[PDB]
Amino acid sequence: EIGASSNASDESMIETRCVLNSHSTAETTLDSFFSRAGLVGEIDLPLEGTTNPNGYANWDIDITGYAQMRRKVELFTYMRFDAEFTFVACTPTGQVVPQ
Amino acid sequence: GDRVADVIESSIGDSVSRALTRALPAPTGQDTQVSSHRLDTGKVPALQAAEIGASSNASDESMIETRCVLNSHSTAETTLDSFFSRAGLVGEIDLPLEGTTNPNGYANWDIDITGYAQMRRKVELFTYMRFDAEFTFVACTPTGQVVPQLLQYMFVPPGAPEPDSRESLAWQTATNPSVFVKLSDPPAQVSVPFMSPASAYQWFYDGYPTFGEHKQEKDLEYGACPNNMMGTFSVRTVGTSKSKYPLVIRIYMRMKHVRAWIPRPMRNQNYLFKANPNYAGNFIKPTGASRTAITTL
Amino acid sequence: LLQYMFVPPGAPEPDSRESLAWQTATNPSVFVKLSDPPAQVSVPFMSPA
Amino acid sequence: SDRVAQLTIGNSTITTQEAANIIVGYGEWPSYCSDSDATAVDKPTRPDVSVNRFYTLDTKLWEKSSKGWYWKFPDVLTETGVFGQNAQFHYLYRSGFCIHVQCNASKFHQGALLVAVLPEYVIGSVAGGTGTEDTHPPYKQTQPGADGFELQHPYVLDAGIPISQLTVCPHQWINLRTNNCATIIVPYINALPFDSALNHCNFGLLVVPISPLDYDQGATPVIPITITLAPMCSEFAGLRQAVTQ
Amino acid sequence: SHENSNSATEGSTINYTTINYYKDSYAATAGKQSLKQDPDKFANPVKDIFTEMAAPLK
Amino acid sequence: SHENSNSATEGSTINYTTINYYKDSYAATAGKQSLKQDPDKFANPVKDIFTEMAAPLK
Amino acid sequence: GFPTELKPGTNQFLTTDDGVSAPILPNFHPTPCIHIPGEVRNLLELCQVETILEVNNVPTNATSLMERLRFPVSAQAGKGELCAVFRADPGRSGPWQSTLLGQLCGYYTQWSGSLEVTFMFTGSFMATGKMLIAYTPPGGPLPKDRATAMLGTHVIWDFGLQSSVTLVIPWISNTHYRAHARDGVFDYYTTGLVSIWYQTNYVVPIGAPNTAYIIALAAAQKNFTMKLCKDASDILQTGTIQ
Amino acid sequence: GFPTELKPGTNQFLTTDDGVSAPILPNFHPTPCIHIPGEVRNLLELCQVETILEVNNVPTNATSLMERLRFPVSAQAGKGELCAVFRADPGRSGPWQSTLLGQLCGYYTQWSGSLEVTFMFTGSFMATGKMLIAYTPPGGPLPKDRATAMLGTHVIWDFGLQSSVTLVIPWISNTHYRAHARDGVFDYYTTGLVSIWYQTNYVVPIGAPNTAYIIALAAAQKNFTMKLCKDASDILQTGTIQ
Amino acid sequence: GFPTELKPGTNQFLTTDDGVSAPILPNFHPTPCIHIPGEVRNLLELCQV
Ligand SMILES: CCCCCCCCCCCCC/C=C/[C@H](O)[C@H](N)CO
Ligand SMILES: CCCCCCCCCCCCC/C=C/[C@H](O)[C@H](N)CO
Repeated sequence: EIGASSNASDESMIETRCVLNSHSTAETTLDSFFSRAGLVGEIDLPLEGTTNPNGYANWDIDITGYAQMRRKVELFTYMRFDAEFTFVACTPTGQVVPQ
Repeated sequence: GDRVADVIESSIGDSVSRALTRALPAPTGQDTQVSSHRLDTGKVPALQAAEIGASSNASDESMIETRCVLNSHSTAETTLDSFFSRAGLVGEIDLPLEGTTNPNGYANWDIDITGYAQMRRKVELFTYMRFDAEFTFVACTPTGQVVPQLLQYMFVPPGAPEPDSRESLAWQTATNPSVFVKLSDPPAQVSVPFMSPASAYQWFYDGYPTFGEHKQEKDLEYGACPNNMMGTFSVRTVGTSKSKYPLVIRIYMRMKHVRAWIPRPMRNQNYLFKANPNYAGNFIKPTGASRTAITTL
Repeated sequence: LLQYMFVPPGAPEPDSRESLAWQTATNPSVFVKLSDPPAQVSVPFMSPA
Repeated sequence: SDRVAQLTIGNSTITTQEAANIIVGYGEWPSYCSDSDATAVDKPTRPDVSVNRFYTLDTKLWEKSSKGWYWKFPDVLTETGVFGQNAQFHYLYRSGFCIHVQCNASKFHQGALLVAVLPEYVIGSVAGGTGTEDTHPPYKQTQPGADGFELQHPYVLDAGIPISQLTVCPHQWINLRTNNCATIIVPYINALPFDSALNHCNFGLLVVPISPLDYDQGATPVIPITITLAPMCSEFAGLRQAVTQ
Repeated sequence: SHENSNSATEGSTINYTTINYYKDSYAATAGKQSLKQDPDKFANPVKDIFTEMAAPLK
Repeated sequence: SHENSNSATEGSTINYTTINYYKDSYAATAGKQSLKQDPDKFANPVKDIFTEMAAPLK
Repeated sequence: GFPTELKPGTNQFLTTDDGVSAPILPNFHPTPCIHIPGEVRNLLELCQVETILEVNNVPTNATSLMERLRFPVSAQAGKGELCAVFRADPGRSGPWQSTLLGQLCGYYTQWSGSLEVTFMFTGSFMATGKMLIAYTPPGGPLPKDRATAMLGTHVIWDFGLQSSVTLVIPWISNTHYRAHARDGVFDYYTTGLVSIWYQTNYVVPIGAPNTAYIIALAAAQKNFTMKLCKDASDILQTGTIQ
Repeated sequence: GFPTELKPGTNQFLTTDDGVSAPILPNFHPTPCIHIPGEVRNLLELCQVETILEVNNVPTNATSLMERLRFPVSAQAGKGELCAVFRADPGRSGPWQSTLLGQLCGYYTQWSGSLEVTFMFTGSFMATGKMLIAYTPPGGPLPKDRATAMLGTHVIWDFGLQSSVTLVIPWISNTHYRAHARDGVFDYYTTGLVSIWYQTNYVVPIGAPNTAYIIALAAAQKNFTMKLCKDASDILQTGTIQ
Repeated sequence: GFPTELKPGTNQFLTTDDGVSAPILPNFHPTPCIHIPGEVRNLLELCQV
């Protein structure tokens, strides 16, 4: 009822041996969890169409467009970080062209 | 509190391993010392006893008359790194335009190095190994030409959602590591750590993973080690439509930082199945070559 | 795309383009493209004498 | 001396007069698990004298056309005495072993036996003769029990591995001209500090006659082979109810 | 030169010389090992060792 | 090695080791953090702390 | 002028690669950081917080989704009857998916450590009783009765002025780490079972309700650790989020 | 900004090249290593272990594969008869292919060192005899009789309470290393021959068997060394391993 | 990460160029050199005969 996690340990409930635990906690840090790249936006530049018919597009920068990144980032309420953006461009068939 | 003599003087709890042998440095081969004739009774180094299980320890100096040779031949090339840190083919992934194997432009390859005999025979000389890895991805068309195509490789650890199509949502790779590379570029090369829940990979596992009745359907569990299941390797052609070129991908693995335990006899039969030491029963062949008679060459 | 392989004496010589010796588990090999600069490797002194 | 020996542990004793020394597996004695290597938190049990004793399992007949046999550990003991009870009641297990093989004949008999210990001895199948069938060994072949199992292709050891190289493993010879017993001491061999005693088998014991038995008509034709073994430094953990298999 | 200690050969008796450019230690080169052997552990694993000049069985 | 002090983690208690080639400090690598935790701030945020061995309510 | 030789691995984009990139804005200085309370430095801080465990994950309709958060106790015939069972895998499908510890462990393949479960009784002040809570180590089947279930790790719970009890699930395993198992042959890293049996009865006087509910809370201990970060199994998007 | 000039050898993939590669998983720490017995640090440790040598590699059918592991001795006419011959090349096709030393030397082109062969007698306790075991240095043909064979390196073996004898094959060569020879003109690195001749007879009393078998074991000495690692000659795969 | 600018003269093969190349065989040690008489160190030695 108090709102505190129970603090009974192994040594107080069962008969235990001595274990020299040397398992690192380095991989669960915020950098280790978040410093991985993921998709956040797509821009389409078709030859004919109604979406971007003129050969140019404007994309408002927001990272709530894709679930994989959004669920990870919304575990918290406030964040302060630096960013690293990467732009991968290809045709719909995936080939690379001199443009 | 210990009060009885059999508990006070007890040897229970000794956790240290008594070692009868110790390691000594040996950068070069052993030298030869000068020897002379010997004519006496009671001291015979030629006669041995192979029943004990120990290799015979008669040397050159005890059997024939020898000169002094200052041996300076290095032993550096037979180390585990020198023997194993060489790349070799371990898997092929085929991405045809039309076909029944990979018709959708994507493929999943479960990572295991028992698919090719050259690497498998070398790695199965031992029972346990602990090492780091270096993977290289060489991609080309069946005619061998290089074409302007963009590919994506993804590493899928066990428990992650496997992609089911070329437009699957798993390709957002928010957490999985991935590589975007073009065929015109040099091959992709990445370094992979030791990932086992145990202290070593074991290539032989005499057991089953679960309890229960061991009937016919629940029989393939023999030899199946869950600790060597390291996930899946997924490939695809980046794009919403179908690709223009059929592609073949070959994966090459190079070990490093190696440690090995418990050597075992080398295989002398042809391999049949993966993770399965079965051999063709009706076609057993000798280990070596044969000759007409024992008294002739 | 080409492959060069160094075959020391005693190793199995390849007999066809689809031979199994091209797995190069122990032999050194070079994968290179014609569009690339020429391949260059260094070789030691290999004589028994 | 060296040809005479006496092994005593627990409430049992083995004497011999034609010994050939004692082989210590990989030059290491069995030992307990240390605090820096243990991973489970509960206190393990060490029953001591009630499990560390010599168990005699069974007797096999050596003939002129015998091919060989193998035994799996600790499957031979999973159902014998207090050790079997502890192995059934507990989840984890850790121990070494001391193996003694008895085989005696007269001075007019001849023949040789190779006694070896091969860890993780996975048994392969004949794959249906031609090799296009994906078969797996049945229960009586993978886990024969305390009664052992007979080799079908001793030249390959039922795994496609040559017997001429089996001497890289800890081994002894039983040559009737010289000795009549063999002793190999095996420490704990595994990549885990503790493992199941029922699902996992650590090693296998091989007895293959390399030189055929031969004697003149009139001498005794019944030459038995006996296996005796004793667990060493046994530990158990993870206590629950008993499970049959 | 501050990096993680996460190679496969950490907690080992022998030391290597290697080259690394990243913060993870398993990305380095293979390097040079140390030349030590223990042949007796396989060749002469007996309890009571005997001299060459005598008879192994007496 | 004279650069601006304009990373996101300036004015923080913990220090990193990073590699930079530019004059702006936010272009550097992620580096290695320090391993410190305060689990009580979420697990035991009570006013008067009580020992394990006693009854929380008496 | 300085001779160099390009190595394999050039021109590739590795998503997890730690590198340096050119800054778009020169001499830009950010807004100063004021003191904001409740700062997180490690996920293990969040893994040690009690959250409700859904032992009763039978109901599925919206009008009855809310009673998955507790399960009942009532007066019985005094023969050691069974109340509930559940497994001890935090990152596996089942009851543990409702916990923050389970959701976070869904992001990591390998875990290691001991867990804890706390049960809170919400009956009337005038109700008494005793219960037996058992943990069965891996390898054994589900206990058939209380006499068989006592042979594992267990605690006897007595209702009183203290509403809660703690059952500690010790780390009993053969490996140092457990990979994430699932249906099929990979269950060799199973953790074990927890079952709750009646010890005496649920006795209530005249004038108090006959049925009471129990709420269970789950967390991890101070030796818990995770490893090998991966993507989570469930994707919360069906089409285009827009 | 720093001027560089690319040299020949860029963009190539050399399989034996020792290099650095980008790590996929950051801050990953492996499972700790417990003490596992029987650790190997050098192949020369394994090259010094006795394994059975197949001097009698005549039979080929499955029903008779097992007597390639030994060869017989029996009573003769007392005229210095011949028992068996074999060559001394470990990495060459022949008897040595059944040994671990031979299999490992199949991976290396050049070797150097002295070898050893141990013969174990498995007759009855009541059987006696003597044998002459000769090594013929390179350059000479096969000896025609015992009188010619004694002129090489030899040992006289006497049966007794010690079942075994050791024949040491000394390193007698003109080069420091021997490349692997085979059929044709490359046999200039031949090693020599070993032949076993009767010295007196195989005498047995009444009531003991007339034929006895001999087992031979092979290894290398402490000055043995290998060089120039290569792929092995035999490939143990006919189709696709699957 | 380290910015570089390629200069004229890249990707060319100059036959007389003194350079470094990747070794095919790691940890390979050659046959020791015994004393052989009549060693030449300079062509001017041969020009004076
Ligand atoms: C020539 C350079 C072109 C690349 C431009 C990339 C600049 C990106 C602007 C900063 C992005 C800040 C990260 C996200 C901040 C806000 O929280 C999100 N919009 C959330 O909606
Ligand atoms: C974006 C990176 C893609 C490249 C992914 C390569 C990762 C390879 C996973 C680790 C491989 C471990 C080596 C072999 C381990 C096991 O023993 C084998 N599966 C044996 O079957």
